[PDB]
Amino acid sequence: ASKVKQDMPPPGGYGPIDYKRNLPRRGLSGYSMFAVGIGTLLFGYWSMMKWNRERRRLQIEDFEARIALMP
Amino acid sequence: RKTQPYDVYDQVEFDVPIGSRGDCYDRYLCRVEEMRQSLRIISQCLNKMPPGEI
Repeated sequence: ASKVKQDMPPPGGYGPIDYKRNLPRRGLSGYSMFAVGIGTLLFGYWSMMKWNRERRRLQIEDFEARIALMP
Repeated sequence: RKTQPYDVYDQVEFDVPIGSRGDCYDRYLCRVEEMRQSLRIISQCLNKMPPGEI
């Protein structure tokens, strides 16, 4: 006596279902990456230049200590 | 499903992925796009389910 009941889609329809490819760009330019790399290299070069010059001075100092102690 | 449709395949819209190099990579791409088209067909089937006997 009751209404026919069955598994049916809701009145209207269903919400849209996405299927298309979605790969966002999500990246920097090539120039920016290359510039960051070159700047990092230059900073490291300058720091290591100072450090190695100081190390050469220290090495000369201890070599002179040896020279003084040798006789 | 397009040239010789069966059941209600002539009542749903989808695209057929086509390759061009005939290699493994193109077949991979075709299978992925076929998954997407199957999702599209599933949406159409979900919205078009009729009542009646089984």
